[PDB]
Amino acid sequence: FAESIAIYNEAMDNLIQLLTYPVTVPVEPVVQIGETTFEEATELGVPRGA
Amino acid sequence: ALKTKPRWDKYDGYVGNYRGVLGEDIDLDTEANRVLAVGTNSNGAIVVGAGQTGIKGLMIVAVGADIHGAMLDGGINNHAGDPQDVGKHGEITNFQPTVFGRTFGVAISATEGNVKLAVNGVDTGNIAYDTSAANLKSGIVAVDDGFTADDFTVTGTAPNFTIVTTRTDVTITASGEGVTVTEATSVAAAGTNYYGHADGTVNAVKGSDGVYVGHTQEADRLIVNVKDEED
Repeated sequence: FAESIAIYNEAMDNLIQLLTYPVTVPVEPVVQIGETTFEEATELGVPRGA
Repeated sequence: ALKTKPRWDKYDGYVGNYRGVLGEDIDLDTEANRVLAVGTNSNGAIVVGAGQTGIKGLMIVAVGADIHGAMLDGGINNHAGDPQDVGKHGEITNFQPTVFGRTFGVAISATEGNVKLAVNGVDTGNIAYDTSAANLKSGIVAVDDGFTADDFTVTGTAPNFTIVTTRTDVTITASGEGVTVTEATSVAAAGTNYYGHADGTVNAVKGSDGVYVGHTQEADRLIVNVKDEED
């Protein structure tokens, strides 16, 4: 049977080593940050905060 | 030198004196270097006079002039979409009331016959001592000077009328006997309450639309304290 399984084995290895990686950090963050804008200056008044 | 012109003397900028953007171009001959009563339109934008909100502040569009005394056109604080400063709380020095165009009181001394007015020194057709308000308009329009009906307004009753105008370059006077003409005049008066209007003018008279913008102290100054217009 080790001759008949050999091609199935080789195919599973090539897919495993190309599709997979060993985990070393069990949890991963993803974040949503927001943004800022400039405004045009006036002579006397002041801009909005950020 | 020759003239003083209105300026903010105290304006803080953190106490609800606010930046906005203009909704329209400011007229440099008619609205620059004046105290403009302002609101905001249905967008976020400053307008002269009552917008959607009513009067919410005062604005001074400060503009320089060339050595010949004309306004600098290419400014960045006076076109639609330029940013501008509006004050609710502060002081304006070299204060003057704001009025647009020219306005003339006409009154007739004659009780019989006809009288004559001059427009920029050229004489009008004869008008009765009892002409209609419709026939002061028609008389004043009817000379080969190129102004036409489009920039005169007339209102009154036979003894007297007001000839209003949007332009500054037209002057009415008397020229015949039996009629008198006075151009109206505005100058600041000490110890007076000033009032912004839906036109954007600032005057000592509250009519049916006047919204308190401040009080003067000595005539050359205005203490601004806008009683914001409400629904």
